[PDB]
Amino acid sequence: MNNPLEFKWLEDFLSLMELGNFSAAAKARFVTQSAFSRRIQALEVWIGVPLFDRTSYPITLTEHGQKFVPYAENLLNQVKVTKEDFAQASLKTDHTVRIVCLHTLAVNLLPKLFLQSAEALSHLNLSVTPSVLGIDAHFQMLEDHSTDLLFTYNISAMRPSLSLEDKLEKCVIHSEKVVPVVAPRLLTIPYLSYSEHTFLSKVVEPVLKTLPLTLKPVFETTLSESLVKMAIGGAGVAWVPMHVIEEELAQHRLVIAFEEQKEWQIPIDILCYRSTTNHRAAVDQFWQEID
Amino acid sequence: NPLEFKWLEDFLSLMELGNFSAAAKARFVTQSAFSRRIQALEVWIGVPLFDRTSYPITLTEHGQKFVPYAENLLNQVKVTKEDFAQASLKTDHTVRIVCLHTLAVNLLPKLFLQSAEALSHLNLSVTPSVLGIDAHFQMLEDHSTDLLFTYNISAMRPSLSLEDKLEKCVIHSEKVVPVVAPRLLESLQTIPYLSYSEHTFLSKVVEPVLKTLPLTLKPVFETTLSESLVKMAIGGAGVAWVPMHVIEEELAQHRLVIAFEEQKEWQIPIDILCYRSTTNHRAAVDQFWQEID
Amino acid sequence: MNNPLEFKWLEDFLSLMELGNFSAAAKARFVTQSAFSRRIQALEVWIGVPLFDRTSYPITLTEHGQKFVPYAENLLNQVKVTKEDFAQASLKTDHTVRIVCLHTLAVNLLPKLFLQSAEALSHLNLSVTPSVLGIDAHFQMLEDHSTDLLFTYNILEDKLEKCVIHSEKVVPVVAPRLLIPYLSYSEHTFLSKVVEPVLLKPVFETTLSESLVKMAIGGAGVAWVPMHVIEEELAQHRLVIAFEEQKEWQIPIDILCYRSTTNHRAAVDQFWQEIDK
Amino acid sequence: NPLEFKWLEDFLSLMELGNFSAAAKARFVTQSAFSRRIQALEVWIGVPLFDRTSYPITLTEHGQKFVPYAENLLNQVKVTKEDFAQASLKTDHTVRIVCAVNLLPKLFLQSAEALSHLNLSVTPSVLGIDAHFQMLEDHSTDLLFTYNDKLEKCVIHSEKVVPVVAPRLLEQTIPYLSYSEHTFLSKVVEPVLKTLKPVFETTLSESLVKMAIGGAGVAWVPMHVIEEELAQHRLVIAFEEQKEWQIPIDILCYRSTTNHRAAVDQFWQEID
Ligand SMILES: [Br-]
Ligand SMILES: [Br-]
Ligand SMILES: [Br-]
Ligand SMILES: [Br-]
Ligand SMILES: [Br-]
Ligand SMILES: [Br-]
Ligand SMILES: [Br-]
Ligand SMILES: [Br-]
Ligand SMILES: [Br-]
Repeated sequence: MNNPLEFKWLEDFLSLMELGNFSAAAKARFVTQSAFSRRIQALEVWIGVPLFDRTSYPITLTEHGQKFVPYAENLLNQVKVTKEDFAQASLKTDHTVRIVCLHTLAVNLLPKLFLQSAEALSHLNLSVTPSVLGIDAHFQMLEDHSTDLLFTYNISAMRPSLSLEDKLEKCVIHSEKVVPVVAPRLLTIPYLSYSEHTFLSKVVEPVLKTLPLTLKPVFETTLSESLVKMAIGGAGVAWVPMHVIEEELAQHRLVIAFEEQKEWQIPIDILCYRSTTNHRAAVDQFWQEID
Repeated sequence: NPLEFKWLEDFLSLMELGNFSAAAKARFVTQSAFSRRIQALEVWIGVPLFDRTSYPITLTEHGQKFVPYAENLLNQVKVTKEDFAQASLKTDHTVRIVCLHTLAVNLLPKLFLQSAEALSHLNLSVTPSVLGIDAHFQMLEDHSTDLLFTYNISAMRPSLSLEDKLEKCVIHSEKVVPVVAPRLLESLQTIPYLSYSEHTFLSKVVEPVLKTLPLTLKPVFETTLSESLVKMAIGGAGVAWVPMHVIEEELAQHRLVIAFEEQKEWQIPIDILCYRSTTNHRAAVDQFWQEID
Repeated sequence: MNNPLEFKWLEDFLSLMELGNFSAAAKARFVTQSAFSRRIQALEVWIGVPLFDRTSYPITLTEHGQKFVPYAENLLNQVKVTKEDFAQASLKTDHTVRIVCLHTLAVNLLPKLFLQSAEALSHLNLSVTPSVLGIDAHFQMLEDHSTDLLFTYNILEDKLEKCVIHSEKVVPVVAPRLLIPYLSYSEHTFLSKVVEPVLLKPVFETTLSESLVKMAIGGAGVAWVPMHVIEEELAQHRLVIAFEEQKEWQIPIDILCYRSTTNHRAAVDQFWQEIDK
Repeated sequence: NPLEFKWLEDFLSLMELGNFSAAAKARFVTQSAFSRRIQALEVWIGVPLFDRTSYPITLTEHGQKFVPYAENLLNQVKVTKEDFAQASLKTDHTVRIVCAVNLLPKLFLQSAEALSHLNLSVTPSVLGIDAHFQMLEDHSTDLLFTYNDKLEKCVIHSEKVVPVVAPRLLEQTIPYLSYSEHTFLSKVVEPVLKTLKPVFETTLSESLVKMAIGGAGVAWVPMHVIEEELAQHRLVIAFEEQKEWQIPIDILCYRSTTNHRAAVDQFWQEID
């Protein structure tokens, strides 16, 4: 089960039909002339007959290519209509702003931002979900406009893929440190860690061999807010972003470990991304406020 | 001649950072070896990918066409690894726990802390997950995870029975209550409503009861995260229906008040379950399970 | 070209829809459990909204999932109609046997075979298309019935009947006056992949065995070529095999015919039984 | 540890041949090297891919799931290389030629002493007229051979497409040996011809030549393809007195006027 139709071939066929020239069509499809010739060939293998005569000038349709024209458009339009009909299903209303961020930004940063701008945003219905699908999946949704903004850290692992950068705008929301914290009682030490897969594990783990203490891992999760609850409860040392523990540091239920050894801290920037082509007014009024 | 897999990330890394030195550090090799890798990649592909005489370094026309090839291969290699990855157990005193994101911050740590000296000797690994209950039941069966915490499941349609495979116990019974910031209490007309996304358990529990009500709730804000509703409600953005266990501290600090105290039947009952595999007898899992009952 | 719809997601959708269990849908789709779950997510990301209700056991459709059902069916149906409306579009007459082979075989083997059987084959028309496509493309066209027979070299398959036509060696040959300049197959060609690992100053490189031979007959250097191509020249001593005593430099090959088990047109089976021997 | 792509071909060889000695030979490594590679791939993917509990070796269930992944990954490497491949310039004196079997050898040998030091890469080609002419000015090819704007051109020779038959044939409708529908020579012959009975079809002149030598019918072929078969009385020209059913055609060579390679120019000065 692996000779499937690839829809890209349908556009390749339409482009060569219209332009009559392998070099021009490849350019219009953003691929090398060889990539493009191979794709047309793969289409012809799949449909089973040659669609183009290469011995005429310019390239023309065969008898079979003529017959195939309505089949190519028919499918291409069905995919388009499918994409368009469901593009609006994400939108409750045209004044709702769809937002994806790290869980700890969904609980600490985003409400603080709306609440501070509550009057200037009072007409907007924010819809806030945490990042859970994988960084590339969420950026694809941003580019497709099924998501309006994306709040991330400026870590390497949360960068948008290189092919996508040109299509996105980003602004900095503020700067921060990831710092180690414990409850007042302090001295081997119980370690409260990020699961090795998630984004913050890669920021913190290199810093940790510089550490002089042996670390007794007793709890790992993916969410900073979970580590914070255990650090409060006296369970170990965790690395957490500062603007997760503001009042906790004030109430002295937590305190920074080796406070004046700033190189066991990691500076990070909170980023907000949008698609340059997403011109929905509700999204624009929101972006104007936090930027 | 063999294409070398790490040339691809080598390529991506030098395309992003503008320079060899930074790219070589990002890839944890000598400035030296990085150069040699980039050169082997260019020899192999047959054309220059990088215009090296530009500062910062840019891609050639070829390098620009090369971008999707490197990403697809990288992605297809990673996808090959993840599709075949097996269940893992780090240490034999690690308890593997799966649940929704919300439960992972306001239920499990409280549970864990309340049994510290009993559970202190175990290693707890909590991976929140938006995969379905069907996915998590399957993980219990595969012993790829040990415990699942969840809100009770009303079946959409008749389903195969489970107690030949899974055991279930009740962690907590409580209510989902409407809360509001104290300043807003006397204004309670048309009320701003801080609601759950339609594809959460709590929406499917709250909205049925909410339609049966003489309120005019205008949705001003939507989320999957109970903890976000709570922040919004503290700031007076409107009324939220939230589980009691998420607001224990806010109610004690008088930063939130239950609204419509008089109408107890506007508080929606809810159970939090812990599921386990019947064929899984690890003493770490039993020590954990025997403590929550 | 960033984010294509992938046809197979449509079948993944319908299969999870009807079975309501990730593990069972995955088995039905012949993929691993985590590959299926990943593919389902790719479909939901692409469309932009969840199609399956994740709080439910068994899994059931969201309202968006319910809405999406005709879209998926109609796409799949259209792809199927496209394939149907073009099946056997290449088949001109019904007494036509469509043949694909390598260039080397289209001149040195196939004409010799039809003549050898001219009167058992007189009622047929043969279209011989020498082809450069991968063997996998040729196998797929056999399954689709886009061609009828495949002749090739050698050293899915439950729908493909094969048969050995001739066993042979690729041997180094040279004009007698010589006792080293190299006449080679271009990188991509099949015999290239065959000869080189078993292996000289390059002087001439092409795809076609018969170009090598003319150059070899002309004293231009040494070429490796299948034996059947050079039977006359060996007889007439226009070529001799080089280091003939040392079978080390000679590569055995096999000349194969494949047909699809699902193609039962008379004209093909007739051709085949004269071929099988 | 990183994936090595030669493992994927190692996997497919063992799957096809079902035996370690045979699989190692087909991959040109020692049996022990082949073994260490198979084990390294099984460690990398994390599950056993081969069922060693019998002979021939078969695939595990996961091994059978892994098959499409090996093929896909290997296809994508191969496409990556081909989509960028170009300009096979092994020597300062390599001549990359695009075009026709009998032509190039005859021409090389006709002046081998003058082109001793060169080496030729000849390639049979069916992309566009446009595409190939661009490649000449892209300097990705040095020479373009073809039948009949800053491109010098050269008459190889002007010859004639003629109909040929085995002498054994005295004769009315006739078995007709034709070029396939979408080839250049079809566009030259079928217009002139407009009773023939289709009997055999292909794209290759040399293939039609052998059918005609066996007497299977009449074919039109360029004479530079049959100069020897005529001299050997194996084919004659049909309808000799019908001198107007022979299509006159030219053979041309093209080179870019900015492609200033000495080897290219040396070849070109022998050709004209
Ligand atoms: Br298909
Ligand atoms: Br085709
Ligand atoms: Br994520
Ligand atoms: Br987080
Ligand atoms: Br673990
Ligand atoms: Br929920
Ligand atoms: Br083949
Ligand atoms: Br070959
Ligand atoms: Br890897």
